[PDB]
Amino acid sequence: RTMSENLRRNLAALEAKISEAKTKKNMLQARAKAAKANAELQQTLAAAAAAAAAAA
Amino acid sequence: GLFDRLGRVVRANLNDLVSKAEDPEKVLEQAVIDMQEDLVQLRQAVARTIAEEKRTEQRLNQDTQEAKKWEDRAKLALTNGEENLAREALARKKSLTDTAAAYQTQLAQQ
Amino acid sequence: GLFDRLGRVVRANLNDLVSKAEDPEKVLEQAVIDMQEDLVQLRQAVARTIAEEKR
Repeated sequence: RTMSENLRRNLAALEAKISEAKTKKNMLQARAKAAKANAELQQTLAAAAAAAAAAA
Repeated sequence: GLFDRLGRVVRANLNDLVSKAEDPEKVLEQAVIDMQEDLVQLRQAVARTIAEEKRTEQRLNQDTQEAKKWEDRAKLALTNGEENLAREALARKKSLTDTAAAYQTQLAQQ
Repeated sequence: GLFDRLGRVVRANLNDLVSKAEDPEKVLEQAVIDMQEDLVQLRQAVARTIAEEKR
């Protein structure tokens, strides 16, 4: 019965850090998707706007 | 390599002849039409950064109201004398306030 | 790419010639007719927000 209090806390502490890792996963993946889009948009627009205007 | 340079010269001579064939005045207004749609592409991406900025602010409001919920569960545990459950609720509250500071930092950058 | 820019210039030259062909005064009243039906589209959607609010 003393062991089962210890196991019931260890089981709750394990799912608590699994739960934490899952919320972190969503936020980290979101930042990676956003950063991919920011780089492509900024570089593509700046290059095209300089290039077409100068040629014309 | 030498044959790459010679290859690009025969290809460039034909491409330059085609560039001579179109009127520079017509190509200059086509370039302004093209440049106007380039601004159309930029506004869509920029507007989506505003949507993404607001999405991190939504997550911040979700995690901060979840922290208030857990604080109410901690208060309930303390009036019920279950101090062990109050500490458990405070641990959930701490991870929500620490990630809220990360989202505040992300939102400041955005 | 270079051939995309050259391609849009040959296509734009033909499109600009067609834009020169129509009278700007007639196209300006066609634009007012078009703009009046644009307000017709907005009122239907706005009225449906009132219906959704009531729901």
